[PDB]
Amino acid sequence: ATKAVCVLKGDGPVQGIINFEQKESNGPVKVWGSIKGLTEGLHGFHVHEFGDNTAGCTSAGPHFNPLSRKHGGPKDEERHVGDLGNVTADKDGVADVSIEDSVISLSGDHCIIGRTLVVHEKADDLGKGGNEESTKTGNAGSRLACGVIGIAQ
Amino acid sequence: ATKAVCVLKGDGPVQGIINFEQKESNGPVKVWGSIKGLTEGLHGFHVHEFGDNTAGCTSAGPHFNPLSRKHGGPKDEERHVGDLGNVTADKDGVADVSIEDSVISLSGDHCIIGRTLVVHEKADDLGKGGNEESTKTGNAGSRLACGVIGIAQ
Repeated sequence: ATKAVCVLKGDGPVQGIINFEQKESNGPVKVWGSIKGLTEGLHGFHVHEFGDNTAGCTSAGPHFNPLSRKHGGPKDEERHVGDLGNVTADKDGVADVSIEDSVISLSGDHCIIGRTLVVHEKADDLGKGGNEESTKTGNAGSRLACGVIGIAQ
Repeated sequence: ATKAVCVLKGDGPVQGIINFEQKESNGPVKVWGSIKGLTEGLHGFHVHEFGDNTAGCTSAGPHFNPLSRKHGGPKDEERHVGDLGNVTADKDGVADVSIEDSVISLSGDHCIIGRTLVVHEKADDLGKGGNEESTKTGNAGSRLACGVIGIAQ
């Protein structure tokens, strides 16, 4: 109900721990932790629809988008619920993740508990990449690491 | 007809996939799948409280026991919510799993979405093992594999 955690793993060296915390049922979720094993630069950071890892990260399915809008960035009006933008890996990289968000929730309808958090191959282009798949997914590439979002102590 | 799914993994060689389905919001949860990597015979099979995999299966914490009951078998009135009994490995180390259960839920106070399913080292003795531990954990021993229970297609 108020604190959640995701452990990120996949086929290569990308791994990390992401914590979620919601002080109040209608306020923002704080999101923090870190990821290592990343190429330097920007990586897409999304909640996808299914907490399903039967066949790797791909079974998590598409972006979590229960309001059925177009893909944008976290500060856009038009975005998926799961559009948490990009995280920035440093040169050792290492992304230190520190985010607040008012669309995702740990309770109710937009609830992300039991869904999959994914860190992608390249930058999320945020709807502004000028082709079809940019408006659907932001061309962030392949799924380097994922993890089902679970109830934390 | 809301569905969930769990992929089990641990430090050893046990692996499998478990599905849950609760076709109507009040009544039973079907649970089926398969698990390999086991020793012949009986293994404790439980829902633990936290969907927290940050230190492996240890971080899932204790049995999910929102009503503070004593450990028992899935057929008892006196049982943890998480008490699903034992699954059974044949001689090749394979468990076919076809429980149906009416204490766990995919909604409400007994919701197990985003918590952790664990398969144990030893048989669960169902609280009839005659020591203090039989009645806290069933003496099922080590956590061989676990995963977070997530939302499925």
